[PDB]
Amino acid sequence: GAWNENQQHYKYSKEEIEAYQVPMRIKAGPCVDTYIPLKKCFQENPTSFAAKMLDGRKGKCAKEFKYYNTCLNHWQTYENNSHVTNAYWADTSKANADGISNTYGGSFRKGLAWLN
Amino acid sequence: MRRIFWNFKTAFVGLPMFSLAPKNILVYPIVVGVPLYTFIVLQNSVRGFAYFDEYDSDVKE
Amino acid sequence: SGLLRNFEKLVCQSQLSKAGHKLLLRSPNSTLHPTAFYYKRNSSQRLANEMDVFQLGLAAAALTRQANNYAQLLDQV
Amino acid sequence: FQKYPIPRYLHVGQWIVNKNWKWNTFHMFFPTAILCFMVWRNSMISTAKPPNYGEYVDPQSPVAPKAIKY
Amino acid sequence: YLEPSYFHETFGHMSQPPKYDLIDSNINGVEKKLNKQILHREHNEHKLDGFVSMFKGSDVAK
Amino acid sequence: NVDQHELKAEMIKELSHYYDHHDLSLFGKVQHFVEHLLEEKHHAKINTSNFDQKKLENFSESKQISRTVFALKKIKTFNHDFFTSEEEMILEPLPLGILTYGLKYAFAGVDAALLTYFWRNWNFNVRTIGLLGGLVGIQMATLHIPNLVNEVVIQTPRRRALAKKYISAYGPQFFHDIVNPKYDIEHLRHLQNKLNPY
Amino acid sequence: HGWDRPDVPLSFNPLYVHKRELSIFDTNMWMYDQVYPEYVISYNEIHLVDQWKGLKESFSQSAYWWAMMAMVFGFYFINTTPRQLGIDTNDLKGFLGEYYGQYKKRSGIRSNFLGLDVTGENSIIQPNYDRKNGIRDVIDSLNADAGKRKLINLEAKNFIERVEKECEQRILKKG
Amino acid sequence: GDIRHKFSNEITDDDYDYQRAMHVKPPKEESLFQLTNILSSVPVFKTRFFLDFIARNLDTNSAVSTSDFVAPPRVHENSFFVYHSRELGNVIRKYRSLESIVLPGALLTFTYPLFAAFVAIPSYYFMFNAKIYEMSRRFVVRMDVLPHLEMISVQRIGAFGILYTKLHRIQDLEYVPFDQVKEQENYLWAIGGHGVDNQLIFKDRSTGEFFYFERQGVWDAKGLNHPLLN
Amino acid sequence: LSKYAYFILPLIGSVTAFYGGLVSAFQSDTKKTLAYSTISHCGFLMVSYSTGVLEFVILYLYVHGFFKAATFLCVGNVNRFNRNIQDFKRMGGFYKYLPFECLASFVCMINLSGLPLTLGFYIKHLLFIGLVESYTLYPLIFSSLILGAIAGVFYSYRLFYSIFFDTKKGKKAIYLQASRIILNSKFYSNTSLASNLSITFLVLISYTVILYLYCTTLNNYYSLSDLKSIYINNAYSYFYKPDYNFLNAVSILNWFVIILLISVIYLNWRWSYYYTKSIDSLSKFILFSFFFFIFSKYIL
Ligand SMILES: COC1=C(OC)C(=O)C(C/C=C(\C)CC/C=C(/C)CC/C=C(\C)CC/C=C(/C)CC/C=C(\C)CC/C=C(\C)CC/C=C(\C)CC/C=C(/C)CC/C=C(\C)CCC=C(C)C)=C(C)C1=O
Ligand SMILES: CCCCCCCCCCCCCCCCCC(=O)OC[C@H](COP(=O)([O-])OCC[N+](C)(C)C)OC(=O)CCCCCCCCCCCCCCCCC
Ligand SMILES: CCCCCCCCCCCCCCCCCC(=O)OC[C@H](COP(=O)([O-])OCC[N+](C)(C)C)OC(=O)CCCCCCCCCCCCCCCCC
Repeated sequence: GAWNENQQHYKYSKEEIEAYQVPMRIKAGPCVDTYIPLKKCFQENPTSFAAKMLDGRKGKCAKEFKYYNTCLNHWQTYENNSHVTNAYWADTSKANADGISNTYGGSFRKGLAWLN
Repeated sequence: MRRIFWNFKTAFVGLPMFSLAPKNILVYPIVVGVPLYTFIVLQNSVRGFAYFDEYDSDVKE
Repeated sequence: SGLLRNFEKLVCQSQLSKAGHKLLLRSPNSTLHPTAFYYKRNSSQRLANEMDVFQLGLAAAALTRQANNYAQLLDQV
Repeated sequence: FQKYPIPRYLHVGQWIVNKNWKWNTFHMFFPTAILCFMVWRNSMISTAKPPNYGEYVDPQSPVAPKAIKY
Repeated sequence: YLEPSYFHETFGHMSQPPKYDLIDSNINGVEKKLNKQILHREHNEHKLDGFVSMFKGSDVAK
Repeated sequence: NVDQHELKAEMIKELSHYYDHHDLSLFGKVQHFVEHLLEEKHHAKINTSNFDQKKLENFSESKQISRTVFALKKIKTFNHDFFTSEEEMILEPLPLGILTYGLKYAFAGVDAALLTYFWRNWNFNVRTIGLLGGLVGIQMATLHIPNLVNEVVIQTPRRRALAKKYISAYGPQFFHDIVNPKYDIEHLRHLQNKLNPY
Repeated sequence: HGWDRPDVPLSFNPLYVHKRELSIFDTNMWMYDQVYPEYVISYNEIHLVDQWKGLKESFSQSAYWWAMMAMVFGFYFINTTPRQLGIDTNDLKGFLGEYYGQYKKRSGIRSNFLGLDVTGENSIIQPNYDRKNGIRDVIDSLNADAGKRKLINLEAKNFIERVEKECEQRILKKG
Repeated sequence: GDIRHKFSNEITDDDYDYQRAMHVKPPKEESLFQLTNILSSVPVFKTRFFLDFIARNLDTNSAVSTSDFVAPPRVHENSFFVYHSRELGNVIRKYRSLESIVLPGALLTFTYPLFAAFVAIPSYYFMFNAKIYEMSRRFVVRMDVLPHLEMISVQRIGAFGILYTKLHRIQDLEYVPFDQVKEQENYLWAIGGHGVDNQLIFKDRSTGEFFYFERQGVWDAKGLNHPLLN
Repeated sequence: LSKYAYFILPLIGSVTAFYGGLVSAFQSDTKKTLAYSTISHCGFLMVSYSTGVLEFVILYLYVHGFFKAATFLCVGNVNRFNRNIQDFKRMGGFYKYLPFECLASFVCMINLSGLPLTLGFYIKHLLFIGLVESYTLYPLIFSSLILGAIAGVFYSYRLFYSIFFDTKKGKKAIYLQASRIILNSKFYSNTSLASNLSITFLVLISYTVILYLYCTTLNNYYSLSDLKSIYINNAYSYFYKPDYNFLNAVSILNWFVIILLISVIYLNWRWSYYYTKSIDSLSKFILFSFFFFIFSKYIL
């Protein structure tokens, strides 16, 4: 159910993270549980860099990449506050009236060039 | 260099060759190939072409 | 110079190549008479000091024409 | 640049071409390769690599890093 | 062709060529209308659920 | 609790301007307002009890295949874990390629060049405007053409093969029940695909 | 080709004849050579008489680039919103956690493991666990920014939950 | 002097044919898919309807200049023609006509018209004012002389592609040396003063109006050799 | 863990990038132009390191190294043909004498200068993705970065056009001696076949390696090995899921680049027979761009 959970709802231990050689950038984020099966499948499915750079479904690594992509979307949205920022950009007056996030709304200036 | 001399479309090696080679190469394959192949294929189906379905395939989980 | 267009009203360059033809050019915003260029009230110095006989005559003719027209309008007030 | 004469006594490398350079290349490449092979073996005796994919270090194994017992 | 993000940023988003499944033509009658209404409601609810999941799953990772 | 469909309709009404509306120009806003009137009504509750089902015996085999293709499309719309990547690609509209995109932008360039020529020479008349309208209409029609050719020629045999694979594994009666508007969409969400290794 | 050129002339390396006394006050101020001796430092911008005149000219002409940088900054300042940048808030026990953990454990001032009556403070390079300067300002700013982003996400979640509850109340109340 | 004939494997001129698309060379042969060959081989272009369509569309022969002498229609009944621009005036008018469609189109079709204006302001002030616009403002599209007023009618181009005619007294005209206006307007003469005669610059001193004449413009000998203009 | 680094890397990097790019935009010597371009790109590398993302540093380093090396080889062939005269004030019309040099230099300059739709554009965009805004001297830093990023167009265009497609500013001996009818042969070349093959293979391998690095780092599936760094910021969030304000800012930068391209292409610094027709071409290009935008966005 949760975005950070993988297909099998299995949490990976520190020894498993070390053995599977998870990059530190992924390790800092919360998507290790969904990244590890994707890397395991890619190790089991060695493809050229062109295949990764061109295939949109990632070929054989379809379900694992779907879970990892959902987790990545949520992770990079929360690290960015991009949902709140886009909500305030779409309608700055309505967002302030509704009080989506007063902390962000109290210091938000859209800019003159962007429809004032 | 290789200053080729070749009467195109009026020569035996050219358009007449293109018109002549397929009609003669495909003589035996078309006069003894088709009849022999048809006989060999249809001699089996004296009663039918049906595939006796072993391994079921009529069963579903 | 034009697609699906006929140029019947267009003036021919053959016509333009002849000197002395009777074509008149009517252009937008064409002020062809300086009837109002040199009329100014509350002059700091003499109109003769700042303007010559040509400009003064232009202004005087414009004022005379306007005054005569207004006096003509006075007959139905 | 236009070629100019070089003194015969001077051991300089200006416009020097050896007509037998192929055998010299052979006998300067192959023994160098052998020497580097020997040095490579010697240095490969002392070489460290991290564990491969799917391999973890047991913390209680002798391979694991150790701390001084005072 | 493959990374048009420069055009998206510099000239905005253009009108994409029409892509549609034309798969609803299989069924005919009022059933088609009911299924089309159901699918439109599902698409709107799916967009709303995506928005709500983005705004709710913030504290899931702890 | 409350009806989920009505709750989601109310939340859509409350939050539509947050995610479904982006910045638009004046003409963009005009087009958006025009299309809003022409847009389909989002009805929370749809009366599916007014429909009467027809049994499979009425439909022929080809019609059953078409209806189970629609059933698979419905399942893919509702349950996103049902189909594999290749099955989804078979069941999804085919992405348009360089032929279609270059065709569209060549049409746009031709239109822009013609309009530039008309403006620079002030060649604006009834015939010219009719030519522009006919050209843009034909271009729109023949840009709709590649999608139709793609869909039919490529996808339709693949979709029918997929349906025949699914018919022999699930059941024509199962798919006929699925295509029925009274079918529980909540139950359809939790349906497990027997033809998916997961 | 087309002419039998003689060998390269000896004039290609003209012999330099010293016409001036090599002053000891100019020692190594010249690259000495029998062909083309040079001054040790080349001044291609000699149209500036001094280095002070050169500084004046540089600061006079750099004012244009100061103005252009000001224009660019103003354009990007009245048309762009500051971004949500900082350390990854999903990993606060890492780079930020280790800094405060080191400043909290104070393991560098412990007693000697042999009882030598010397601690870490008895060195030219000694620990200072009550310093409060340097990179600590940046660490505090990063921690504050991470907390601010977490608060924004929490406020967004509270807002969406409140909206859902309000919608449920509105639909249920009417009946 | 070429010695490619002495050798067999040496490259021929026929091999240097792919360079014709990149190197200008007199024609040697017509290819199968050349445009001329396509037009002269496909019979649909031999039909009368295509010939009639071509013969009645595109540029008309009436607009083609038929002589090296032209007498533009008189601006006034008594005026006589002196000078007229030829192509620079047309290009200037077509460029300033962009403000009549693109500028309103920018307002009605750009998502951020304020952004468009904020980028256009420095473009105008730093690059385009001294390039086209200020030269257009000082550009003399047409010059005639009204003798009864002893004045000159100068027709110029205005903001949205407009045309407007102003009258200037002949006695108030003065010659402005380029060196006199060299340093104070160097940018304009650097990027936007090539199509006008920088050695033939005049000024109405009453209003400080600058008269620039196109280098490709046509002058009438009769009008120029007039006692009013000396 | 250094406050001195946090303060000195972005400021010095941005100042260096601005200075190098600006001076390279004014250099008449080819080698000096490329040296100041190298100075600018080293400043940009310092800035990229100050952003906290090491992958961007690696990508920028690889792209700059490959394309700067290729451009150096091309300008070296040009200098050898010009007989050790490096200034392009004595060049022009070298496209015919150096065709391969012209085309390869075009490719390597459009990649090196970070023109849009190129790998240099990608690395500069990544640099602006991770630039931190918490610096006290951010105004100066950001202004210098913008002015140094827009400076690639100027020096790339000046070098290419002046070397190859300007007027014949060179000396008559350079042109006439290489154009004698006797020299016409299948072996004719003002460069070396080995030089041409080396530059071609260098460009091909550079493209392959840069694409491999982009797939290893910039893909959705991050497949790069550990960089042994525990300082992880959120700069990848704006690369993956950016907001609208950042997109509009990078749009501002892109339109600045577009205006500079318009300036360099259409500005007439000298009298020409095509001066009027150049202005006509600019006008019709503006109108065509407007109508193309109208049709491609609304009509169809
Ligand atoms: C064009 O360069 C230059 C070179 O080439 C690199 C040179 O070789 C040389 C030659 C130098 C030498 C021979 C030796 C000298 C050594 C040096 C290192 C000199 C280097 C000089 C510079 C790099 C130029 C710096 C000069 C100026 C005037 C800075 C230019 C930037 C601006 C004018 C932008 C104006 C910024 C404003 C108005 C900020 C206002 C504040 C806000 C809007 C608040 C925003 C809120 C925040 C939280 C942000 C915080 C911002 C703050 C605190 C502002 C602080 C920043 C500042 C810049 C003051 C010179 C003179 C030069 O000149
Ligand atoms: C007043 C004006 C009057 C005239 C107005 C204009 C009238 C029409 C003028 C011609 C334009 C025709 C447009 C419709 C074309 C429809 C094509 C179609 O059905 O595509 C289905 C699709 C288009 O594919 P696609 O590119 O959209 O994507 C397919 C899906 N993916 C990406 C997954 C692969 O398939 C094909 O076209 C099949 C490909 C093989 C076609 C073989 C025939 C020869 C053509 C080869 C391609 C083009 C080569 C030449 C390119 C140009 C060179 C100069
Ligand atoms: C209140 C005032 C309202 C009116 C202000 C009008 C200001 C602009 C006047 C000049 C307009 C003509 C130039 C742009 C023509 C359209 C180009 C286009 O497709 O833009 C898409 C976009 C439209 O997209 P958009 O504005 O809807 O949103 C996406 C774009 N961003 C995110 C960047 C805002 O047009 C612009 O961004 C316009 C920028 C104009 C900047 C000034 C240009 C000066 C130089 C003129 C020559 C330009 C030649 C062509 C350059 C582009 C093509 C290579």
